Amino acid sequence: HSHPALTPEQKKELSDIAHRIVAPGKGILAADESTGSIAKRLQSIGTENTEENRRFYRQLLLTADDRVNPCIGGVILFHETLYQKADDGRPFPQVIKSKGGVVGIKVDKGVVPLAGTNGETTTQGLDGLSERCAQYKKDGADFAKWRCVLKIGEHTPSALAIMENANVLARYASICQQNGIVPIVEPEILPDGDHDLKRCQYVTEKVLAAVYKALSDHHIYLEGTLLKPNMVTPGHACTQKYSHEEIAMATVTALRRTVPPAVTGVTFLSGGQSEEEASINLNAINKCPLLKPWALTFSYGRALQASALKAWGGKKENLKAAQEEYVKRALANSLACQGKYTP
Amino acid sequence: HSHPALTPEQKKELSDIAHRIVAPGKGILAADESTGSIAKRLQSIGTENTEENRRFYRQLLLTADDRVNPCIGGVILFHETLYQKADDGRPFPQVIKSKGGVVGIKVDKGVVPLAGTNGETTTQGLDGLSERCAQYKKDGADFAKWRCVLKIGEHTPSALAIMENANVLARYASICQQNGIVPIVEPEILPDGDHDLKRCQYVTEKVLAAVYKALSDHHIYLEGTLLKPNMVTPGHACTQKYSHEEIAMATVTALRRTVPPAVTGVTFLSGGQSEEEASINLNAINKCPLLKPWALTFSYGRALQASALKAWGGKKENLKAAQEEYVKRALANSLACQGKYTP
Amino acid sequence: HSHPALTPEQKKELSDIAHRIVAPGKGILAADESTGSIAKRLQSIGTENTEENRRFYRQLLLTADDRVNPCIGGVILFHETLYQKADDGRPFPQVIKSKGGVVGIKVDKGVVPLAGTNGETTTQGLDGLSERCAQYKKDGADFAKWRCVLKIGEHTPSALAIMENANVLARYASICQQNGIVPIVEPEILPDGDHDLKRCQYVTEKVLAAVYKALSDHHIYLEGTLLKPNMVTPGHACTQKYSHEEIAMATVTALRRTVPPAVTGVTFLSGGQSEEEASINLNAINKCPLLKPWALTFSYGRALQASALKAWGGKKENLKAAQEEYVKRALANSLACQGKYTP
Amino acid sequence: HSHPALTPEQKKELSDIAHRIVAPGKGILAADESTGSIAKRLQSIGTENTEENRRFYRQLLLTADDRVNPCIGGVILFHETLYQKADDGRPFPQVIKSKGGVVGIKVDKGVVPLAGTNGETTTQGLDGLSERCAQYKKDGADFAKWRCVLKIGEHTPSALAIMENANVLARYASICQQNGIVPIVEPEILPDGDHDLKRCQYVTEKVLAAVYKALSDHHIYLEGTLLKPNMVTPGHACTQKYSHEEIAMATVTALRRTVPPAVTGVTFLSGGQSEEEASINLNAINKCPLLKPWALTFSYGRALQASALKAWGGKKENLKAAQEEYVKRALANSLACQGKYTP
Repeated sequence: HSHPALTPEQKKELSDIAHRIVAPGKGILAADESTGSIAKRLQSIGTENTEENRRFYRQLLLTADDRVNPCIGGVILFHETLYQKADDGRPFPQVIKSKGGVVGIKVDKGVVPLAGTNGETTTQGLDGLSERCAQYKKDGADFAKWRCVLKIGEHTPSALAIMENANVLARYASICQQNGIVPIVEPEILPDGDHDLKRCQYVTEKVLAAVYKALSDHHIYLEGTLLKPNMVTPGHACTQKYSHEEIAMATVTALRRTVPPAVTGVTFLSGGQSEEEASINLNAINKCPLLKPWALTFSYGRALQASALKAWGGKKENLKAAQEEYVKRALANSLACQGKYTP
Repeated sequence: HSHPALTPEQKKELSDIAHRIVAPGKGILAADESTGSIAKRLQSIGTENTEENRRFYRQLLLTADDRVNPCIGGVILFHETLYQKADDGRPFPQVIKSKGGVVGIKVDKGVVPLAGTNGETTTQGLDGLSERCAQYKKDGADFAKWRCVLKIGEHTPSALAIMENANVLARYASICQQNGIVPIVEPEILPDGDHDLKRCQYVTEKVLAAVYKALSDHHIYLEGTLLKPNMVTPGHACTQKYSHEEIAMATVTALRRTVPPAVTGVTFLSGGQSEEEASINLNAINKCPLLKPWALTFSYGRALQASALKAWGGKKENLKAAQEEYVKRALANSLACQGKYTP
Repeated sequence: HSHPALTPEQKKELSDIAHRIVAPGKGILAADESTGSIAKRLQSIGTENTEENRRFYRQLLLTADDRVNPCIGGVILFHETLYQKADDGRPFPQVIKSKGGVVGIKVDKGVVPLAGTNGETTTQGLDGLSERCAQYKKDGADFAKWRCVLKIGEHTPSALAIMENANVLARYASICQQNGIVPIVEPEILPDGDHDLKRCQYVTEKVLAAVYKALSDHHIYLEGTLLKPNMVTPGHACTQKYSHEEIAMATVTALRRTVPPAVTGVTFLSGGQSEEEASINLNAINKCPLLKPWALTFSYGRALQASALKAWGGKKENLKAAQEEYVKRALANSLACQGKYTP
Repeated sequence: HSHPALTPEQKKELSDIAHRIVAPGKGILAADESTGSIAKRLQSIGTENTEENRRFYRQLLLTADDRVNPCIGGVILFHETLYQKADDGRPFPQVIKSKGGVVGIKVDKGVVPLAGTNGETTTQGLDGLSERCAQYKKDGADFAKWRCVLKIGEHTPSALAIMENANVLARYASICQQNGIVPIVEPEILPDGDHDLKRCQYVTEKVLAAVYKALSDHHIYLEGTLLKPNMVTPGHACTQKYSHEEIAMATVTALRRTVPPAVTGVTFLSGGQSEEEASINLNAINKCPLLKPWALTFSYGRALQASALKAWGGKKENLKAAQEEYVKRALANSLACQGKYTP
């Protein structure tokens, strides 16, 4: 017997937010880096990690030129960045919503190793999640993000890891959809190792199928859900070389065999690629001559901001130039969303 | 680790046959009625059930006018009809392939009641299936058909019935794809009882999701598979009345939430409807203003041939008129495939 | 491929602790009541809920006579009670270990309603659980407790609720076994409603089978795990009456059809029964003439302490008499562990 | 909601037959060899395979001395042997029931390779099984046998093979229990290759757990079911050497972690061992100092009859001596059932 999880108005908000995020030509900037990863990135660039430098760097990211207004539909933030204010006086969620963007927040509490596996981990962060999503919904967060990690090994991914990560993602998305927050499932598959297109495509099919079975099990309103997969790409130690067209064909085959078409949009990871390779691959994916009945766009953390961070270097007066650099990649990625990119 | 079930040439035959079957404007005639059901139908029309009458009736179905040549892409036969010859001397598979059609065969051995359930049955017919499909492949059968039955009850469909029927359908489709025969999965849901659009839509989602999970489990090449679902329609004793647009919206929602877009085409059942209601509903489904990234066509057993059987009556000299009647429905259903039908 | 979750020494501690807890004639006192439930219980008895009254009541429970030393193998505490000290100066974990008992702690963070179900809830409390169990392991907690809730309804327990609760229990037990803490799974089935012995026995089989499948999936070392089920008992509004022998037969049938015999012991709930009915039923269960290859004992929260709380009334000078009352039930329950109880 | 598969009288026959089969000190002779395997065995001994030689050899097996009357509780036959008569005039089922034995029949139709796996096969034989079991029940068959095959490889047994074989075994046992025939599940794991005690024990746990989950899913009355597993033994190419006590400890650990104690008895395979090694191992298993709450006995096809077949050689006049040889092993295996064997 059916007791509906959602009223039709709840489905209306989830569908409208998911359509406004993944709108044609728009993408996702992921400024959600935690203090450890951003500490590594500020230590590489050669500055001290303080709250002021992090706030100023996200100022450099967020208040860039109005040319990125038809580029970014939504920005993912850390928890701390929701309660930081810009030097103009405006809080960063209002900064995001003022230029048409949507506020999100990365909500997981890290990765926990699973017993008995070969280095396989699950994700943490389920306690207090309804109250926290209610609080973030009061502060203007309209979507969320959760990151599960899987690695390709000798006999990994085992069935235990895929089952547990799919069940956790479905539980998370149910809780987020209860509170009027569009969830984004991110089934990340680690690119480390040496494996061809074929095996990585294979485990991509198994992982995405288990995810969508668990989503059907937990009554998830799939019209208000976004998918964040990685492009099927060979391992870093894999010796074989492939054109970008084969990678695009393999991605669209791995999606067209799994993703049911009510899922509103597909946002890709960069996954340790270069700044240009991700845009080239996404432009290839948007040019693949099969029938792709959803939005195909980008959600790039490092691939948007890495070289702009390099051109910043920790000095304020370089800012505009660094900001200009960021805009460049954004504009390129916008063309990568519509297939009209050419390098 | 991946050991591929299919060579790329095997995928090439399966994809080419599935594309030739479900080709735009074409549909499926199901003349696959067994001796019991066709015995009931000949006893209703008032003639004796012999081999000659069955052969002559399928002669009346199969050698109709050439106007049905851009109508039927494929015909489903009983096992016996593959070894019957027409009075011209040509065997019925050659009759089908001569006018552009594709030969199929219904291969299941009936329904077996499941213990411990409330009148829920599974399907039979797995033994010797590789040899039988090899034999039918030698005789010109290029696709198959398997029919599982589920009924909506108080606490039915239980998880046991859906799991067992999905596993049996996946096992069947693996065996058929091994031998170069395009399988057609038919997840029939019984329209008996009293239940709204909502509950029947709900169990349609659960059943189709479990089916596609089991197909992903058994490495089924989904580009060479056809889907045969029923239209989500209220029960026969249900008191509420619905327009055809609501039924079309519910069907395309129940498909767009489940069917991955590499599945080549969707052929509907008639499911106890009238001869005109099925064409009206299919014309509505082809006019629904959502994105349907596959072929939507008909596979009508009774809805093509019932009134033509009535106009036959068991007398040979009425034949042409009866045949003319059949052509009428076929032409209508062809328009129901392209959305340009108007009654 | 097998990467062992546990070293053999880890299996040795888990097995030794589980054997010391469930040792023949010993049981579990559950003083783990949170502030809301114990607030209701102090408000029923007519005293104000303060930290001093709670500490003093658990003083009344814990420092009772030495006759309970061969009665209680282990005590379950709230988190707060681990950091309270007795008026002698000794902390309550040392009080427990001084008279032969083992310290436990209830670790879940409550129940969260599942979307789309009919009032079905999951359990919360997975974040930070490895660090918290490391901290409690430093403070002397050697076992844990987690409480999932399921209710018998019209079409409940659904498959979603049982699957999610089993996966959460297995994840919890893996985390606890990683840190050297013996987990106790508690699959509670709510006794509310009107349902016979038959349906409650049925859903007990389904729930326990799904739990043990999920435990086999997560590589749980079942020799170091305790099971905390409820006795299969009809609903509160059920009109049919049953002898205690039928309840004992149904419990031992529902366990002997599911529990694999390496699971070290089975501790029952009281589940809203009377103070005497639970002891009578446990004495019947220990007299059932089938082969029960594990320890069958009690884990009684209310059924040990309710009437002793009544004889306390909130006044200190009644203490000994109230404590004497507690000892009575404990002694009775000890006989209920060995089948030699007679009321 | 519960609709009981079995009336209590049906449970009474299944329990009584299962108790009479596995009765203390009794075992199973498996004369169920099909024409191919027995053709290989008659070709090794150097005689022509005819119906007369097969009938005469099973005469040599079945009408041996009355000292085997407290040895064999039941005999498994091929389908053909049920309709062969002895030269006295009595049919072989009456021969079996006259000396206290129970007639069984091997009912599967062979093994079929699974697509996409690495040499993994499922089992066949489900069609017409209710009618065939009704027919064999009329002829005196009171139990059955079904044989699924799994091999230990690099990345095998995969989850697909274990799931499919468990579902097929449960479906088979439901059908057999519907007709009043006690099923015997045989989850055979192939001993070929090189693998230690540890990995074979591991996959034994996974396989048996999946089997019992599928049996709980299909409402199987486990008091009327027998289990036929193999002893966990290293591979034929494995270099490490183990005492028989370690093999006995590993078997009883792999059973005590999985088998719920209502399953009436456990009958072992010989699995390519010597004639003496199987009896030594079973005598060790019956001497393992853990709590084994079921009957542990033998079901030996080759290990009972191989050397007796050797002492036959295809000549009639050697018969008695050959028969005497058979009795020897039987008597030894009877002691192997009670732990009082000493070689």
